[PDB]
Amino acid sequence: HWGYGKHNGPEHWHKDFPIAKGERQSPVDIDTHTAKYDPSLKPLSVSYDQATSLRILNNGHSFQVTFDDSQDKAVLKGGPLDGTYRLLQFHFHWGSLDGQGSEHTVDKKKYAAELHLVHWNTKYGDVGKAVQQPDGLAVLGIFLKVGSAKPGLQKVVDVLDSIKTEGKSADFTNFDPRGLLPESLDYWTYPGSLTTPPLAECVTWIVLKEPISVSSEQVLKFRKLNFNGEGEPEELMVDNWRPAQPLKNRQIKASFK
Ligand SMILES: COc1cc2c3c(ccc2cc1OS(N)(=O)=O)[C@@H]1CC[C@H](OS(N)(=O)=O)[C@@]1(C)C=C3
Ligand SMILES: [Zn+2]
Repeated sequence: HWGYGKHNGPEHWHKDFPIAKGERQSPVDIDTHTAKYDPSLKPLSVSYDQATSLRILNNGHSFQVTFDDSQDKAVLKGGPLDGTYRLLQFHFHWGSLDGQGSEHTVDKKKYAAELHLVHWNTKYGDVGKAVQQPDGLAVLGIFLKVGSAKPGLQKVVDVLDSIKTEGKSADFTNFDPRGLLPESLDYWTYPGSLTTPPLAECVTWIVLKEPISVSSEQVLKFRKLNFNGEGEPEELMVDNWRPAQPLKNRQIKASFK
């Protein structure tokens, strides 16, 4: 089964998922001098005041917080998007050292981690249908740098002991994802893919320019999770990021100058 190890990592994924070598794979390096400012792009509209978090889960490749997506409660609109996209989950990618961990890079700069807020287009009725469409998902990507602590992340950090190994989950209610956003919503956007199998080419990526800062003690606790299930040889969950893929026929747009 796929993973991030030497014998099952990203360089192997194309054997089971041949779309790994496709034309709109993610992540990419964002070349800030080649991205084009597009005045047609609109501000993002993030409406998370009514979000209902449900559960937090170690899925063996990351940890994720899931939300109730049965109604328009936490939605993303505007920017490059047509229509309304509902928040389903968020999860992170991070490194073994502070100089790596993000999936997207900016002028080849890697950040310590990257937060993905995954949303699906309500036109398609359920997330399984949306993954089959070129405009089915919108993922908001936020970089993490190491510095001052982020108070709104601490509730996540404190529960990670209870989901240390693959398949563990816990109730995780009343978590407000607004505490994870930077002050600015300036963004880059391009058409891309999921960065894990099945690598489907269904994602409008919206990558925020401004990182959030987290403390070294906060990111340390990510690195103590396990890829393995309980009672198996311990392997720390680190470096669960896919390296940058070829941009090919694509243009990255910026909402700012
Ligand atoms: C990082 O992993 C991501 C996985 C995503 C998935 C899905 C949607 C978004 C995902 C986003 C993921 O994050 S990431 N790194 O590209 O932003 C699936 C849609 C239907 C599918 O279910 S099925 N029956 O094929 O087992 C889902 C729920 C499975 C994975
Ligand atoms: Zn992700």
